[PDB]
Amino acid sequence: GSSGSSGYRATKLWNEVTTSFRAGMPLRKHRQHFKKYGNCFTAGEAVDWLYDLLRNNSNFGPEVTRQQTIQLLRKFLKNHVIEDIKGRWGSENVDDNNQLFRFPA
Repeated sequence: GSSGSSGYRATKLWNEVTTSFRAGMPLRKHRQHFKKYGNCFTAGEAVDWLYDLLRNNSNFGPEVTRQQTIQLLRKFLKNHVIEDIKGRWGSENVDDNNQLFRFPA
């Protein structure tokens, strides 16, 4: 065997969070008039689910503010953690106002 991990500390955190987020909740009931979508969720809602999850930890602590959440989220989409409803992945631009997202495959 051979041991040679890089930034294990940082890597661990990311994995931990991503692991909790990915699973988090199965589905959420959001306002929707049309049927086109339903199993998706607006970015906003996520901001909280993730934000709270971040502060809960010690690394981020309660010092982390909503703003930080949106900034970090940008990385998630870039890392292919969350794909848009249509199927657009690979960007660092994510709003917390109104945007339908979905899990990739």
